Amino acid sequence: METKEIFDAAPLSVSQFLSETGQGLYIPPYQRAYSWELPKIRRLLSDVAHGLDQLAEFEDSICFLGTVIALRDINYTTVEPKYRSQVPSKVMTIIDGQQAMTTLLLLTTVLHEEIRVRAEKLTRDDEPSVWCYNQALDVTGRLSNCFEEDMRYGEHRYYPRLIRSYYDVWSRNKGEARYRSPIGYYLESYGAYARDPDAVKPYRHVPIDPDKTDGVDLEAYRHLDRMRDQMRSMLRKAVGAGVKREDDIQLPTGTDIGQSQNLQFALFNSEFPPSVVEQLEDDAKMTPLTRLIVFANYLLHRVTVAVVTAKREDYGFDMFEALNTTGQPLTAIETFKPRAIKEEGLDEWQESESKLHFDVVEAYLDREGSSSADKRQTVTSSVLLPFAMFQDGTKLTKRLNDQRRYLRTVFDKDPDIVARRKVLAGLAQVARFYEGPWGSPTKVPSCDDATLRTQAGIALAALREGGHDIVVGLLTRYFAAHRLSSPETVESSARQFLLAARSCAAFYALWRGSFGSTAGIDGVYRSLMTHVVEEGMPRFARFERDLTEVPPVEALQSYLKEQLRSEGIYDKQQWVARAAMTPVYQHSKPLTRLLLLAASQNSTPDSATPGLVVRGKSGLLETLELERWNDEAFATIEHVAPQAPSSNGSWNADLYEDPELINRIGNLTLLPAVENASASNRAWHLKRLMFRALSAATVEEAEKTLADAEAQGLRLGSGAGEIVRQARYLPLVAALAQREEEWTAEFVEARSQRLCSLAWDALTPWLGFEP
Amino acid sequence: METKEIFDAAPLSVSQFLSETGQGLYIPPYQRAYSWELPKIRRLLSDVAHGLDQLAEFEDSICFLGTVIALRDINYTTVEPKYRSQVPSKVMTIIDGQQAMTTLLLLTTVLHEEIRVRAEKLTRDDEPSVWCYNQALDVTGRLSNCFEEDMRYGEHRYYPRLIRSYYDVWSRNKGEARYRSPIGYYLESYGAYARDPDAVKPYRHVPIDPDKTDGVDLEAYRHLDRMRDQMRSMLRKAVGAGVKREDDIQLPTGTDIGQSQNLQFALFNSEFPPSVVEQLEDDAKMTPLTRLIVFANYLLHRVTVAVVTAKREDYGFDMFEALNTTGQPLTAIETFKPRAIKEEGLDEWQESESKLHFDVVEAYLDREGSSSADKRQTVTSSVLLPFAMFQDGTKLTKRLNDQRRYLRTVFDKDPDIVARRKVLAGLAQVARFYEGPWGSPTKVPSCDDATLRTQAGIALAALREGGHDIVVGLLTRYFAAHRLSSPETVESSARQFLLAARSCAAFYALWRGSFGSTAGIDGVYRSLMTHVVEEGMPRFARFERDLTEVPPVEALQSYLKEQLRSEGIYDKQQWVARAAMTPVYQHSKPLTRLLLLAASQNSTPDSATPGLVVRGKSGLLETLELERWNDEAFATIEHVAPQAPSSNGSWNADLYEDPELINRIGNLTLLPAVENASASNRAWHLKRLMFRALSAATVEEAEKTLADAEAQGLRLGSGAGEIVRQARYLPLVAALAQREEEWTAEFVEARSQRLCSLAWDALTPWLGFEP
Amino acid sequence: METKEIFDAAPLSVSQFLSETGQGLYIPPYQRAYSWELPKIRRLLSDVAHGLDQLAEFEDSICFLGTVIALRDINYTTVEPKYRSQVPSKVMTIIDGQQAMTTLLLLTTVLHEEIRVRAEKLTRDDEPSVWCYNQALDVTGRLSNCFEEDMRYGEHRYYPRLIRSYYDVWSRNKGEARYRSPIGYYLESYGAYARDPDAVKPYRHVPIDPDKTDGVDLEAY
Repeated sequence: METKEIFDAAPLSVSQFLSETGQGLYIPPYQRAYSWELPKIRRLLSDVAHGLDQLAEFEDSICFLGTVIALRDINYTTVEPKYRSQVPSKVMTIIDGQQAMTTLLLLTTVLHEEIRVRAEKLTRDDEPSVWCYNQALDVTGRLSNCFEEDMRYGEHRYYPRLIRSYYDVWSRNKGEARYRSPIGYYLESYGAYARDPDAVKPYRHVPIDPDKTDGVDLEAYRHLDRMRDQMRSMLRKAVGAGVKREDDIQLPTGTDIGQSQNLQFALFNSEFPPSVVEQLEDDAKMTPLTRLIVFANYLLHRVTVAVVTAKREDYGFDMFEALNTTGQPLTAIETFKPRAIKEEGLDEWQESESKLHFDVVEAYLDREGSSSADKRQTVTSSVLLPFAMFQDGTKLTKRLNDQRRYLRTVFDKDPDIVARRKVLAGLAQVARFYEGPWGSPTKVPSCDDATLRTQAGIALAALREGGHDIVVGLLTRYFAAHRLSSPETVESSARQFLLAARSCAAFYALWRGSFGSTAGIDGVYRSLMTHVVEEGMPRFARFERDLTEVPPVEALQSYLKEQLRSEGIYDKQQWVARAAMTPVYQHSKPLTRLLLLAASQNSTPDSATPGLVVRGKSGLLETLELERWNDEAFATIEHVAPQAPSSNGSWNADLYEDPELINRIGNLTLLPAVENASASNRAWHLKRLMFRALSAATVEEAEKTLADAEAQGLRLGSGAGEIVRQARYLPLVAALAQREEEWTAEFVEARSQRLCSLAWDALTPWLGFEP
Repeated sequence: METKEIFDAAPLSVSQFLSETGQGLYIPPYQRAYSWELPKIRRLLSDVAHGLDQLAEFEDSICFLGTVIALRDINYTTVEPKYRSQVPSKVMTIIDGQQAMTTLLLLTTVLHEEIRVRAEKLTRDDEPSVWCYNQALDVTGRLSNCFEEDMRYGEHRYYPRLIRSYYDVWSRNKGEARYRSPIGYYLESYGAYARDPDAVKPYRHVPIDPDKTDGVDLEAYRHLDRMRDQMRSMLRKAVGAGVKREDDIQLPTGTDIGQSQNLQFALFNSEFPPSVVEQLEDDAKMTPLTRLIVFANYLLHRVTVAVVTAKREDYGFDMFEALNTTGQPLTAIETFKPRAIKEEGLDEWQESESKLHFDVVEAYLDREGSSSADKRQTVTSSVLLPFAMFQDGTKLTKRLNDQRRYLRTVFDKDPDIVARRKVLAGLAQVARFYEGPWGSPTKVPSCDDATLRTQAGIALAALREGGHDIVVGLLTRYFAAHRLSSPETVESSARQFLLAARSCAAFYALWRGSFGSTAGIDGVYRSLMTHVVEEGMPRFARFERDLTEVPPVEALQSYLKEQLRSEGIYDKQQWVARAAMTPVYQHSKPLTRLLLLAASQNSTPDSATPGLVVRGKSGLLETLELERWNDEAFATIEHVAPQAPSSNGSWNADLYEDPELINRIGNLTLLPAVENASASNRAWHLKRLMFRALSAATVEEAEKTLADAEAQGLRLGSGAGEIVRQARYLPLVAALAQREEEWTAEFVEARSQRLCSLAWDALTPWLGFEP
Repeated sequence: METKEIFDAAPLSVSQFLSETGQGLYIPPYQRAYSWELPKIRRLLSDVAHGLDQLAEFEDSICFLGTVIALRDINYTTVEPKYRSQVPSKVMTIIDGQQAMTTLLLLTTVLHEEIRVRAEKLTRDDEPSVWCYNQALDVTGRLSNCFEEDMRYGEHRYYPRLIRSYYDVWSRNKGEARYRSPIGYYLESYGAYARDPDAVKPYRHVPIDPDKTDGVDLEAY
């Protein structure tokens, strides 16, 4: 008695864990039911998908999957409704991980379904096609004995794994056998479906309680069933179409597989026959299935869980406790500091560039982290992905090992010094960038061009609010060059940077203006940072090379435009066509602010059409100024027609057959003061008056219309907010007080058309338009 | 590649982990410095001490200590400034647990220190004495080769364990060996002290940097040095004096050890010689040693750490991550539901007494827990310690295994059912007490005596604020009988209960009033729930028995009084002597509220001495009503003489010779409206005026004195808060406005004396005083 | 119960085998006496010498020594006249191999003797010579904790390894400790010589029965 067993750990692939010939995984009777909301599931699939994708590169990288701590219940004292007659020969009552475990088994069930049915759609006379048929069969069987295990006799001849006590008893005889838990039921019913002779139809599922089983919540069954089916969908959508939405689950492609030898050996113990690397090179009708098979094999043999087996139940609990108190793993920066202490040069570094740089990074991390520990890591990620754009041009992930690995890779490229401490200077400049124009954008840099300063200042403050960190690469890349240049070429830098800022705002506004989403833009900027620019002169995002240098000022503009062609559309007609019909308030409200501010650039109320607006005053009151983003003069996105009219205060239902109408530009303006809090809103008459208040060019009409609207009750809430003697010029709201008629739907169409045309006119000079 | 090592875990006693003959534990160069603040150290020691204490009971209970994950650095690739000639033959660069480890080594250092020098004070001529010296010798050496290790030649012939990289190189040669980290330095110098012949003094310690080593913080050495010396002091204060403060670290006593066969077998592989159990039974100069020796021997052989070993470093980090994802260990109530599902009677329970009870308990936990997870266990403790008082009479600890154990122990005594499901009715009733009079005390029970209701209501609302949960047993015990009674004996029950509440408030009011602390009270109430009361009629806290029955109504009072004797003092004279001189505001502020509301019970401003108060109005305005605790009429504790007077606003330093003066009754009253928030305070004149304001019995003295004090400025902060036409009677503030003279210390003593006498008068009838 | 331990095998070097911080190797009482006539000893030594010679060439070649099968006597049911007060904490009654083990301990004893005494003839002032003294020192001790083990108090403070039942009781106390078997007595006496200060004379050996011990044959001795 000292280590007298107590406990017992080993690593196992999901295949060797799940498919052990005489085993049952048993959910003991104090566990909650299945929880994991889909986000955890997606992190799950995407971790294994990343492990596999990184297996092509690193031939030994093994991906982990957590721990399961379980009781090797030897005298079956924990299987609480049991038929000892024939309980399985090794039951493992699962103390923790039982959730991950449930998820896994289901994942196998979906993988089995797909690989089977896609494998039957296979033309078995192609030589490669038959290979892919054979290989599918293989994985099919190997997923088969992964979730069920063939006891040899009886009805209910097959046992699941995972079971829950109380609902579900393992047995193979004809009475007496239940599988009524969510996971128990699911595994039974899938398993029986798989054994349908004459099957090959995809899996339906007939959820339970034909008239019974309220020993669980009925809500639990709903959840588990839904989880399984949504992984089924996730995976299905991961090899199929081309919509390729940002998350999804990226597993390597037909060409990827086809050309990675190491992936081939480590998952099929052999090199592919050449006819298959050919058929794969261009997906060719069998590659979705083959991608599903590669992913399935990786899941079997290369995702490994840590299995901790105690012999007594109480030791198991004490173990659970002892492993819940296990320290605070460190950011990839911390675990990487050594590897540059150990290049400067020996250990004698304290007045040595890298220290300074690192001190910078470290300052930022302690400043903006500190508060907790995963806040510290969320900050380290914020300074690490933009850098991965910057000093290399690759999309870094939010998983620890990746930040560790990429940082190793990049630091150990230019194996010298002066080069390596430039690599560190990158990170430093990035943290300082986040301190300058992103803390309070008003610093930007210096330079004259006093319109440029507050114009790129609006660009930044709008890029910050509402995501678009994909840009923080580029801009830091440029923000670097303003501090790295022969004291003469400060002013050149200051301009390039400022223009870049402005151009990235515009392309932001356009790209999300027309489409509904950050659709490609991240990947488009990624291509921008990799693509060859002007023969061999440079590369877009400082890539080795030399920090000060590269690219120019403007190759951004032309490339971004060249892409605004393609699947972008950039003719004001085509563009305003797309953008007039996209709910901008539904997306980012800061996008809609930028767009409204760009559509009211030195603008004036239109007379020919009452309620539109037109330009032409060169410098009336130019709004694309950072002092006017924050300008809480006019700083509220007010819908003309409200989103909520639950009993219809009146209004025109023209506007609501299509619920995206209420959310286009033509339905919004920038209203000072009140939103929906102090004094605001009503139905389109009180709204007309409210706009009519804020538009008068004399107080011998401001006081007058303040009183005009107090009859119906303009002083709503008390006695009107900051509403007595308001000056202030608001061109959109003017020609909105000038429209009587009514709030027709056609009018929002023409209005959003008008505003988009104006904003496009106002901004497209920011990419310097001629394409 | 499937289990290709990846990792490799085992359990080891701290002795087998630390003192393996060729091993060196290495703190790699990215670990933080030594963190562990003293709360965590105290948890560590009490964890092991609890382990020992529970080994006496259960001869097999093995105690854990967490995990250490380390890289078995095989080619010394992580020993970052090294001399391979003689790096140790196995290094274990610790990826996680290194802080746990640092503490562990320090602990061995102190246990070795104490056992060394105390064993020298042994008269070795005495048989038991020599057994003890020998036993000391054994553990001494076995701790020694625990922290350092004998390489066999050269200066620096001895190697530490734990080392930190960069600072510290293991070697044995004469230049070249450094141990300059905090721990490196500590283990070196401590061991050097241990190897001093002609020593046997206790260890002084000379912290580092005779003029150097400023690659670290200088605070690092400070924290660690201090932490060691305080584990030293902790243990010293665990076997030495008799102060026995609430925390300390409880390890078993000479007799405890002396009589537990299992403790001796399991730590000394043999039964003690009887001459030793004899000398031990009554400490006798040698028992502190043997308690320290037994503590160290349990630490050595029965604390077991989980050791996880990777061969690659990145496998180590990925493992660490995979173990930071380790579930949410469950409340002892969850893990106990099964074992009462399986006595009711079989699995057919859904309409079967116990279900009811659990539903109660579960509901309460789900209601007020919920929000988080450690809130859920905190709430499960709040219902389990008082339950442990009710159905048994024991102090449960807040630790998981103890709750599990006690729940199993208690539930399985009377092995029947109706005995057991009564045991469960216990828990349910504790939850319901938490739902009746503790959620809002205004429920109380039914009954007439409508004065009992608000009197016991202030009792409860006063016991709740300011801790004093030790009572929750008793009262629940009673609250059950009010809900379980032959429909006639409801009003009897209802009365017992209400009076019970009052009594506990009174005893509470008294006990912390006279003492400075809840010194005995916990033990006193535990004594009551165990003490035999009236032969074999019942037992004070339902102990098996039968829920409705027991105890009486009033044995509470008699026992509480009988103990108010002993080390209590209860003669009005003696009690006011103690209580006049205990700064009650320093202790629990609800204690001062209870005392002032009892001291102003229909109280009247005293004329004979300007500023005291005297009683006698039987029903003037009686304050001991739950309606008057919340009564934010008079609900602000105002010090007459302020706690803040850093430069003396003027005031009298007579009161500040003793910092406990400012916080006695005689400097406090109950003030309405403002504390120090709206309009408040100043120097003793303005304070006089403020008291004179609220005491006006006419409006033509209310307004007149409102303006009087605005001359000096009563409207402080803006213009006097809720201060215009205030009726409201506060007898204390009048005779505080009736003292001119000055605010002397002699007067504060007299005033606190008077108030204390009065409150004692008001309350001691709540225990039905005659003793 | 299918592999429920039954058995348990591993390789260990003679160092990590012999010098386990808390182990005692016990010759159970049905084993014959020490037999190995000198040719078997000579093979033992030439095997270890050959393995070492073949280590220069093949940097990985590891040399074996046969097998020991032993019972991890956990409740000390086989240590036949025992003082449980202080039996070693882990005994291993050798079921097979006890003769190879007898030889091995004897081998360490003579290697310790030679390296010790030749290292004292070292002029400790010569760089290599001091390199070589230290190195002797290292090995010397690392062979000591190989054959005996320092329980930490009493007379008969040191425990052998290997012991035979009936003859020989591990204890560290002053009555009550016997070592009278051939090997028990040898390792005891050798250990004593080793720990002699002021020695560094080669080992004589003053064999048993100052008047006693015909509980074995005297020929075995």
